[PDB]
This record gives sequence, structure tokens and C-alpha cells, in this order.
Amino acid sequence: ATAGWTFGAGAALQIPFAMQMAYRFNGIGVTQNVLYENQKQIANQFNKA
Amino acid sequence: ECVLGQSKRVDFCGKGYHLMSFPQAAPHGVVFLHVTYVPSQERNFTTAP
Amino acid sequence: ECVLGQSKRVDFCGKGYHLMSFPQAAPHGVVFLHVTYVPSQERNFTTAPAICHEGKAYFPREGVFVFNGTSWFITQRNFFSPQIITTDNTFVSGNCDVVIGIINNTVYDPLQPEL
Amino acid sequence: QKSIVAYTMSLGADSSIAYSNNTIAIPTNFSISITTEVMPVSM
Amino acid sequence: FAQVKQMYKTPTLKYFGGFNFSQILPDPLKPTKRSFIEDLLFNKV
Ligand SMILES: *[C@@H]1O[C@H](CO)[C@@H](O[C@@H]2O[C@H](CO)[C@@H](O)[C@H](O)[C@H]2NC(C)=O)[C@H](O)[C@H]1NC(C)=O
Ligand SMILES: *[C@@H]1O[C@H](CO)[C@@H](O)[C@H](O)[C@H]1NC(C)=O
Ligand SMILES: *[C@@H]1O[C@H](CO)[C@@H](O)[C@H](O)[C@H]1NC(C)=O
Ligand SMILES: *[C@@H]1O[C@H](CO)[C@@H](O)[C@H](O)[C@H]1NC(C)=O
Ligand SMILES: *[C@@H]1O[C@H](CO)[C@@H](O)[C@H](O)[C@H]1NC(C)=O
Ligand SMILES: *[C@@H]1O[C@H](CO)[C@@H](O)[C@H](O)[C@H]1NC(C)=O
Ligand SMILES: *[C@@H]1O[C@H](CO)[C@@H](O)[C@H](O)[C@H]1NC(C)=O
Repeated sequence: ATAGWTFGAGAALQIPFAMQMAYRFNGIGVTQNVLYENQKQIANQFNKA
Repeated sequence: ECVLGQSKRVDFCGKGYHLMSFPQAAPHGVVFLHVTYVPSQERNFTTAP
Repeated sequence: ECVLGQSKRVDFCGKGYHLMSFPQAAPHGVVFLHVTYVPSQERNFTTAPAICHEGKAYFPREGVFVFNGTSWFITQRNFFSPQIITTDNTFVSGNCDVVIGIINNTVYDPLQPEL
Repeated sequence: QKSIVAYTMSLGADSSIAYSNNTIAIPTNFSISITTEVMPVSM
Repeated sequence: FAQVKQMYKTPTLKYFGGFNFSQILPDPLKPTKRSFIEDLLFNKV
């Protein structure tokens, strides 16, 4: 939830969840500005799932 | 490869572009649930190389 | 996949970020020795998802914002390498009203002194 | 003096990491290590 | 399972940015430390 991919090497690292999403989008070639524009929609869809 | 980092090999970690996985215990096994991104509502446009 | 090229799949070729492997013979088998990179000595800093200038939002590319108690800077996520935030470090998108926690800041334009 | 004991295993070194809304940790140093792995390919 | 280097303790709040994790993280009030969906899966077989 908090460390993300970083506790695979070293002990762990601290980073807020909503900043993790900008990285995991930037990993798929979707520019990170897509998230913060409409964060609420993604959150609601996640909970409905 | 799924839980500790973002996979980049098609269909290995979910049927889509892959963001995360969370493990849940089960008797004599394990259950994975994969969060995946899926686009839709395409539009036809004109191009030039 | 390890000896002939750099692997990119976590924990397949060493318990870390992977650089190389060298094979050594052995009876009825083979032995691999993996060279791996491991970071340490982390420091706690202050962040902001985005910064507002001229009423417009600038997101960072290839880095993250950090505050060291004196001024804001952008750094790599693995090694601490602060650099003065300047126009080409960022790209403008959206608007400041739409986003949470945007901080008022000034970005340098390197054409300003030339004029 | 030593003797045979029985006990309940400790799965690991229990650690707690504080969660903050706007803070990040960025490593400032690194190290290199060599691991060793073995596999049998013959009979 | 046993590939984690240290077991981090469950956080207090279960709500980060809107993402609801209360269904997958356990809660102290219930007698069982198992999570909700875990205790549903354990029921079916
Ligand atoms: C996150 O989802 C949980 C569901 O587990 C919500 O908790 C339930 O909320 C309903 C609505 O009043 C109550 O009737 C239940 O008693 C709650 N607990 C359960 C179902 O175990 C929780 O409210 C959600 N998060 C937020 C911030 O609302
Ligand atoms: C979209 O595709 C339809 C047929 O599926 C076609 O008739 C239409 O011209 C396309 N739109 C364009 C080329 O802008
Ligand atoms: C670093 O973390 C410690 C607790 O582990 C905390 O007290 C301190 O404020 C953090 N440093 C910051 C936020 O600059
Ligand atoms: C922040 O970095 C700048 C640029 O190197 C430096 O001048 C300043 O001293 C740093 N802040 C602190 C508190 O050291
Ligand atoms: C600075 O931020 C404040 C709130 O943090 C906001 O009201 C204001 O419009 C921003 N810009 C200026 C120039 O004050
Ligand atoms: C997140 O930031 C908000 C806004 O300043 C603050 O009220 C809260 O304490 C922070 N931490 C959380 C929500 O865990
Ligand atoms: C990193 O740690 C090494 C110890 O191996 C030390 O010599 C060095 O000064 C530290 N800092 C940097 C920037 O290498």
C-alpha cells in the first residue's frame, strides 16, 4: 500500500498512494497528468469493482 | 513479478495493461486479483506519415 | 537471458537491480554469480504533486519534486541529484484549480537573461 | 552448558513504518554485492 | 509465501485518497484476523 515496488530492493521506501499512481501510469505510456485531472472517477470505479 | 513490480509482458499479469495485484489466502492454494486498464470509444481520423 | 543481456524482470537474475552474470563450471551442474546494485541511506523529504505558476500547472517529467528546507528541487527516484527547476524539466497541462495540493512556485526561464 | 530446546518460530523482525501524507524517502548511497546460485543439469 | 523480509504492521486508517481497502485489510473488532474476502473464500470449498 505504501512502499509499492520499492521494498523489493532495500528495506522499503515511503511514498503516498496517489503519487504511486502517477508512476504506474507513466509505466504504460499514459502521461501522468491523466490521473490528477480526474482522480475521483478512478477511485469510484475501483470501489465499484 | 506481479505483486512486487509492474509487469511488462502481455497477458502474464491480467488481461490488459497491468497495474497491480493483491494476494489472498485460500485452502491448498492462493488467489490473485489483478487491476488492469482497458480503453474504449475509439474515433476514426485522418493521417499522414 | 542473464549472461547475454541485461534482464528487466524482478528477481530473475539476482536479488536486486541486475548488471551481469558470469558462469562457472561445476560437476553435474553450473554455478552463476550475479552482480547487483543495492541503494541505502534514505532521507525523509517534503513533496507536492504539482506546482502552479502564472495560474498554470506544471507537471514533472523524469523526476519528482522535493523540498530541502531552502528551495524546491527535482531529483531522481533512486539517487539524490537535485537540479534547479527550469522550463524544460516540465510540461504544462490542465489547470491549477483541478488538482489537489498544488503549491505556488516560480520556474526559471533561461531566455529571460538573454533578452 | 547446552541442551535441546523446543520453541515457536519467529517469522521475522517485526517492523513498523510510519505513514505520512506528503513525505518521501530517497536513497543517497548504494552498494554492490555478488550472489551465488546453483542448478544441476546432468545425471 | 515466505519471501517478505519484514512484516509491516497494519495501518490504522483504511482509506487513502478514496481507495477503500477495508475489504482486504483486516479489522480488530472481528474475532478473526482473517480479512473479509479471505473469510468468504474460506467458506465456499
Ligand atoms: C469502505 O467500505 C466499507 C465497507 O466494508 C464501509 O464500511 C461500511 O459502511 C456501511 C455504510 O454505513 C456500514 O453500514 C457498514 O457497517 C460498514 N462496515 C462494514 C460493511 O464492514 C466504509 O464506510 C467505506 N469507507 C468510507 C470512507 O465510507
Ligand atoms: C470510420 O469507419 C467507418 C466504417 O467503420 C467509415 O465509414 C468512416 O469513414 C470512418 N471515419 C473516418 C474515416 O473518419
Ligand atoms: C523521517 O521519519 C521520521 C520517523 O521515521 C519522522 O519523525 C521525520 O519527521 C521524518 N522526516 C521528515 C518528515 O523530514
Ligand atoms: C537546498 O539545496 C540548495 C542547492 O544546493 C542549497 O543551497 C541549500 O543549502 C539546500 N538546503 C539546505 C537546508 O541545506
Ligand atoms: C497561492 O496559493 C493560494 C492558496 O495556497 C491561492 O489562494 C493563490 O491564488 C495562489 N497564488 C497567489 C499568487 O497567491
Ligand atoms: C493529508 O493532507 C491533508 C491536507 O492538509 C491533511 O489534513 C491530512 O492530515 C494529511 N494526511 C492524511 C490525510 O493522512
Ligand atoms: C557512501 O558510502 C561509502 C561507504 O562504502 C562512503 O565511502 C561514501 O562516502 C558514501 N557516500 C557516497 C556519496 O558515496
